[PDB]
Amino acid sequence: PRIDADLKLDFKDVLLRPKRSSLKSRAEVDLERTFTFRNSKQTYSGIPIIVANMDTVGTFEMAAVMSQHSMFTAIHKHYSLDDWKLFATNHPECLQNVAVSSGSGQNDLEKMTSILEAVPQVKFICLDVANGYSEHFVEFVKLVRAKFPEHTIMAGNVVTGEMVEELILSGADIIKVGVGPGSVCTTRTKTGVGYPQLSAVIECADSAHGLKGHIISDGGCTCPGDVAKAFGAGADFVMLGGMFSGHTECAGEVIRKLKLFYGMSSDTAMNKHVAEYRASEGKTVEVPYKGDVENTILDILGGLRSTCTYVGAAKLKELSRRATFIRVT
Amino acid sequence: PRIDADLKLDFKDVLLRPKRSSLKSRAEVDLERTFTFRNSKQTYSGIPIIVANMDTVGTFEMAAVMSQHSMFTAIHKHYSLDDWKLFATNHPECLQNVAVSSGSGQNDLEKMTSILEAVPQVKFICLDVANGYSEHFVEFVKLVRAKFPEHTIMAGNVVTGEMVEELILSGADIIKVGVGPGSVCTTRTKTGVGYPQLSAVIECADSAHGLKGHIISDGGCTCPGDVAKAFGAGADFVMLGGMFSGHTECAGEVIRKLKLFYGMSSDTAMNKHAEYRASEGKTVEVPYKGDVENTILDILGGLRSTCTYVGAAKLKELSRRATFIRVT
Amino acid sequence: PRIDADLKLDFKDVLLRPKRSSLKSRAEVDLERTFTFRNSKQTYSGIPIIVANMDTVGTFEMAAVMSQHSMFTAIHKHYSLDDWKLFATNHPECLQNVAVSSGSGQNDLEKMTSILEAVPQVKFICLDVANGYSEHFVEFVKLVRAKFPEHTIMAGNVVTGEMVEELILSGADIIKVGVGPGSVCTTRTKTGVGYPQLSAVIECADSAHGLKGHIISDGGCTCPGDVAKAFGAGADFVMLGGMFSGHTECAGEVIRKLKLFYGMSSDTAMNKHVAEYRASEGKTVEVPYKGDVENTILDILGGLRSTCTYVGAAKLKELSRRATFIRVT
Amino acid sequence: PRIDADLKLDFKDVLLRPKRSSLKSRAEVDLERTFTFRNSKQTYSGIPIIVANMDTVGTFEMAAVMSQHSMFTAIHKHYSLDDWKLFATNHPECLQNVAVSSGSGQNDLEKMTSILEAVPQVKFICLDVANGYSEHFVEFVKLVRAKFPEHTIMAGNVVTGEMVEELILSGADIIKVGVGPGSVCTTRTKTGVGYPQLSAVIECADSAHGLKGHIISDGGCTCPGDVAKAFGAGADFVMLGGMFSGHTECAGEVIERNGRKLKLFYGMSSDTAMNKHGVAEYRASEGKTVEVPYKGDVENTILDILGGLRSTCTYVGAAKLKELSRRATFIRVTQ
Ligand SMILES: Nc1nc2c(ncn2[C@@H]2O[C@H](COP(=O)(O)O)[C@@H](O)[C@H]2O)c(=O)[nH]1
Ligand SMILES: Nc1nc2c(ncn2[C@@H]2O[C@H](COP(=O)(O)O)[C@@H](O)[C@H]2O)c(=O)[nH]1
Ligand SMILES: Nc1nc2c(ncn2[C@@H]2O[C@H](COP(=O)(O)O)[C@@H](O)[C@H]2O)c(=O)[nH]1
Ligand SMILES: Nc1nc2c(ncn2[C@@H]2O[C@H](COP(=O)(O)O)[C@@H](O)[C@H]2O)c(=O)[nH]1
Ligand SMILES: [K+]
Ligand SMILES: [K+]
Ligand SMILES: [K+]
Ligand SMILES: [K+]
Repeated sequence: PRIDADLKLDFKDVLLRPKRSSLKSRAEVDLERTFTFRNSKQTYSGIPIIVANMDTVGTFEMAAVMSQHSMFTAIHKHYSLDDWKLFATNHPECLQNVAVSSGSGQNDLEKMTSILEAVPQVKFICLDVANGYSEHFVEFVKLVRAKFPEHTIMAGNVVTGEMVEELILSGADIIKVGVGPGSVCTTRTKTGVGYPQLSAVIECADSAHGLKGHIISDGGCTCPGDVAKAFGAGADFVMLGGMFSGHTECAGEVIRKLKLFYGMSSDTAMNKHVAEYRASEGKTVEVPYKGDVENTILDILGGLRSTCTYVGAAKLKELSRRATFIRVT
Repeated sequence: PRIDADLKLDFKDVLLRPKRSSLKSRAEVDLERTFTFRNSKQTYSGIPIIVANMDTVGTFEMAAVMSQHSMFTAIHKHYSLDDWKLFATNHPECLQNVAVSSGSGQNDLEKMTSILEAVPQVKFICLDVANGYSEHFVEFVKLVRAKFPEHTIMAGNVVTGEMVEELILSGADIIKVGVGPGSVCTTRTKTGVGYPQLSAVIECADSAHGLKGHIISDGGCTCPGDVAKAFGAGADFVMLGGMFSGHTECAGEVIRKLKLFYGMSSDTAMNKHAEYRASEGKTVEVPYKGDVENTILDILGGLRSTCTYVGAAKLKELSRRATFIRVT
Repeated sequence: PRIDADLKLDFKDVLLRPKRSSLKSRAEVDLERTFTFRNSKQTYSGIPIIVANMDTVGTFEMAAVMSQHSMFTAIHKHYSLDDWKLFATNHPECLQNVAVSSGSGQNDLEKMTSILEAVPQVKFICLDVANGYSEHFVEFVKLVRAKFPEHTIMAGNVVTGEMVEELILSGADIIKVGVGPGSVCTTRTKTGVGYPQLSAVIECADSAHGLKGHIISDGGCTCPGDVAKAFGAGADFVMLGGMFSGHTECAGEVIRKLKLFYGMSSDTAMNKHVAEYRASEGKTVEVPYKGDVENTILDILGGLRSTCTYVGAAKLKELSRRATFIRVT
Repeated sequence: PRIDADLKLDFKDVLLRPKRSSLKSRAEVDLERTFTFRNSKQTYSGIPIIVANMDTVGTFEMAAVMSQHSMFTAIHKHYSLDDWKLFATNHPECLQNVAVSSGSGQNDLEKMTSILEAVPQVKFICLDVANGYSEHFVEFVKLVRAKFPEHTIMAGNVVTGEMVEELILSGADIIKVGVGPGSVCTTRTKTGVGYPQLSAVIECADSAHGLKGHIISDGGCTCPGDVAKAFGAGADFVMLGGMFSGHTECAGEVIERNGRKLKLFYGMSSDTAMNKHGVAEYRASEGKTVEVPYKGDVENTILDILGGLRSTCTYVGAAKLKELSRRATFIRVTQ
């Protein structure tokens, strides 16, 4: 029973230091990123901010707006094959900016397979388990890789670099990083297992990039600054659920105006459809109705352009290279 | 007046790191543990989570439910001989999963003696004092050991390894660890004496296991994760009061729906029935949680998940595979 | 502008470790202490817990109860000479357990002088200034010492050992230690000057005892545990205001039932009568009505007996010797 | 992506240690400070506490009070030329105690130029950008210096000493230090960029004084203790917005909700400011809009600030505010 001597930090524990540059204004900043993935060998270009594949936020209506801003949507796994066919028919321009989501079960794999065959324009797969450290997940990734050699594979979640390497070597292109921090995640309270989001991203990013692989910082961001910190720590993408919750484009009706936001393995999800899809049985919360998601997007992108300006990054690419954190109280 | 340079952590200061394993699902995990005790030489098998011997939670009704899940109940010391006789008559299947509780007083010892002679199926004794570091307690343990050489003895409470050794060498099989962190304990506020629960368990577990003895992490767990951290830190058992408070099976009626939960040495206990525990405990109104079944399932479920995530197929393996990280 | 590398702790930051002993029960513990003062050469015996010389708590009615428990009362400086005469007439058994209080003003010195000459049984003087680090205070101590060679002199406040030494060498017997922690003190908010109470007492106690002098831990205790930690850190006496506030014996009527409790240099005290008596213009608070102080005394003494039991101290004298602190979160 | 090993502290993390001295009473302390600026070569005398150039606090009505106490007011940049002319007409005694404010835009520079030409008695300029680390701001400072060689230039905001040096070498006399801590600043939340205010001042004061330059601690003070701490850490001036917010002298009428008197206080680059006025990238973040409790007349707040800083100086042994930093020793605390 060892205690790690190293203190692990989250986003609230740090700030980014401003640095000298020739960038006056935030509009000068290019947030678009180009990635060539390790295993799929595919090339991606866009603003690497991903809507999480949760029931309320990972929707086709959200994708349609996100895609307008060159942003990415991981679509929740509970849409039917027909729903995807309709989306492809009506929103072909978005298909480059979505991922189809699957658990490690036989049925999920079948359903996903059918969607991918029916919609060849979808080139991203998002794989999620309760235990991303399992040998059974490693072998599921190997299988999906072999079944879809040209699809880009997102796989999670982990918080440590050895499992990043193993999953990348096993066929995943992009590793989803985060266990505990998620707004409705409850691992810490229900299992005492987890990891601070910053330190997770810091360590895992190193490990991924040593293999020419990529990571998603998955969860923990409560504001655009955290999104900026995630990127500064080395995250190739940033995945957000809570910050996108509560908008008009979110699934659900308005309930003080509120929208319901619930974990992917929540009791609500369990009743609606998910047992060990995520590491914990997530919370169900009522979030304040934020209105149209446009305005939230603009605030996130704008704040990230400002961060880049202030650290001297003309491109989001350069952020990590120019990110220096200070520890605060 | 020295200050210890080492910072002592509680559960909220740490997390458990996940580790690579071949365990997909939490249902795979075996929470049952088999212990052979050092002094009693008895063997126990069950899920080593214990309901604290407090008035509201350490009840026969609670024990009847706990025993169905192979879990243990330390029965509060205020039940009569007749009440035990009735419980033995009606719930013989439970007797292997309960402990009879006693203070260090002559009257307590006599009453416990009568209960154990009347109910030979009860093979666990729980002893509790205000000052678990006193020589008087050491001698009382020696006496109880001598009086009941084949009963397994739980004795507390302490927070440091030297006293763990002393109590084990004096005849206790299992040492109850924790002074301060208890939900209704008030030692820190009233005496300024105490110890963080994680650091207590870390140090005390080593000390006990060096003698082939055992410990109970007693108090401080506010959620199943803490229960998991306790086990990861080396606790052989984990004892819970606050987390079992507020249920239908708890002593008391419903009072917002609430149940009353009070310290073993509280003013409420003193009026209802002095230095049983290290502090005069709090009396709190806790939210009515409903049936305890659901709570048990949450605790066990979360602990199975923990074990899955660190690669422990059995609860035995937890501490071996527990690596903690310090957090803010 | 240097930052001290050593983190300074308060009471909340530590716990006392229990230790092996032959003490079963708390009733076995003797809280009485016997002190022989350095400069006055007087001897004191009692339970070295002092009611602070504040308007509401440092009263004759309070002293009459405290004396029954062999405890001390520092009487506020706003009682008249006649009030003292009457208290000597009616409560002669208390006079050994009270101190007369004075500021460093000429009028305060005269009034105190008249009280001490009229009541020769009062053998303790309590001196207080806004700036206990002042050469002006050093010289006032010298003067009081010379005027009253056989009276025991409490002087404050400080938080550091070099001033402890200077004040003792100047003729004070007992140094009041604490600047900031007081329940209605506001130095931190109003001046940013202060010192954590535990670290104050640790460093100051050493410094005092090196000269065969004594200290009072003045302020910061919110509960009997803190009182125990004060003593554990080396405090010869412990002085309490907030903990004694709110009782039937306290000056004021009942106002939820409440009693008013206000700083010695508060706006309330300024209007009632102080300017630079204490380091900050103190708060005025409404405290919950606690009832009769007997009960509070019993809780304080009882908890301190328990502490001594748990560390193996049969006498309060032995506490610091047997006090080991652990740092907590 | 490096993490700085050094923990950076804010005001809450420290206390000032009292020290032995001959000063009994706080009235003995002289808070007035004399500065001779590096680039402007001007000499200033006063109590080096500045009202921030925000909409509600940096007013002419506030300046007229502040000046009475030899205190300084940075006037917000949205006053007209005529408004300044009227202020000069009516309050000539204050003009030495105010600064005219400008962003780095062409229109701001021209308006400020007109004000300075019309009011020659105003000898302080306050320059503020979103990114004080920009080469475009360095250049703007060089141009203002050249345009007004005898005016004293305030320029910000930064948090690090290399930018202090650059800005001073480029012609600013006084560097405004602080990014993050401001009451209605939101950089940390919106951008994740920022710096603790104490560590800012410590580092940046050293850097400025090495050049015989000066700094303002801009933002973060929530009480007079913080103000004292700022000065203790090396700040030549201390600039305050939230602490002056909510008074009778402040722009705006009293608000009345739920048995509560309040005044509105908003960021210089807030949505409120954007709607009311050319503030887009004036400051590093789009600032908050808050309702602050009505505090009454500012006189009383001033007296609390000055009184508490006199006390601080007494307790550390500083007979002059000048001596504070020399006699400031901080201790690290927990709460
Ligand atoms: N452990 C756990 N994580 C969840 C659950 N639901 C969503 N999450 C995680 O939290 C991430 C979103 O983080 P957020 O932005 O909500 O803080 C998701 O991408 C997902 O990885 C759940 O029920 N349990
Ligand atoms: N010191 C003290 N501890 C108590 C009292 N009542 C209960 N406890 C402790 O707190 C434990 C339960 O802690 P919890 O599970 O509520 O954190 C009990 O098993 C017991 O050891 C009391 O009155 N005083
Ligand atoms: N600075 C300052 N300290 C006060 C004032 N009133 C009481 N105190 C301090 O607080 C002490 C009592 O602290 P407490 O026990 O309430 O924490 C008093 O003995 C005195 O030293 C005041 O008005 N100003
Ligand atoms: N970054 C940013 N800072 C602001 C804004 N409005 C005011 N400030 C800053 O906050 C300072 C006042 O801080 P305070 O003393 O109120 O904590 C100003 O001098 C200025 O630096 C804003 O909209 N954005
Ligand atoms: K969470
Ligand atoms: K407790
Ligand atoms: K205080
Ligand atoms: K701020």
